[PDB]
Amino acid sequence: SGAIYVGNYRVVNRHLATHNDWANLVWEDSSRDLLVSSTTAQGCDTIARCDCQTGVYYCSSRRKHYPVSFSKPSLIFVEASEYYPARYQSHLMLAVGHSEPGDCGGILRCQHGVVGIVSTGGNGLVGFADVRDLLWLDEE
Ligand SMILES: CS(=O)(=O)N1CCC(O)CC1
Ligand SMILES: [Zn+2]
Repeated sequence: SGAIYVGNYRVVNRHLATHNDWANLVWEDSSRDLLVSSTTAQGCDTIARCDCQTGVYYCSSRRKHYPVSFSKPSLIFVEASEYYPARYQSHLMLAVGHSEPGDCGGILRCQHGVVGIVSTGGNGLVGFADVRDLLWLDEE
């Protein structure tokens, strides 16, 4: 589990979005595994605006943050998980690392701020849904 809180937005994995998220929907994209809902309180997070390929991510199934190198966001085939069938996921970054389903929502961060959240795992990789292209998160 986990979210990003920027301005009056809450960014979660689409597959972990609650009824309250869907009832306060701003934007959602199944192909990216992202959903954004509206918040009452202002968020603590700063979104990275950059093309870094190194950062640190939180792994809840290890209670640990790991430094990783990761691929640039791309359209990638993802094998079936407990929460999606096998499918193509867009805006996905991969790194070598540990990820189980419940690790979804862990933050990946670089020197510029939050890059994305854990979205995929298995076969010794961790996949992250990028948010650095969602410029509208930073205003309004
Ligand atoms: C219905 S779901 O959550 O998308 N998911 C489909 C693939 C299966 O491996 C687990 C269940
Ligand atoms: Zn960066």
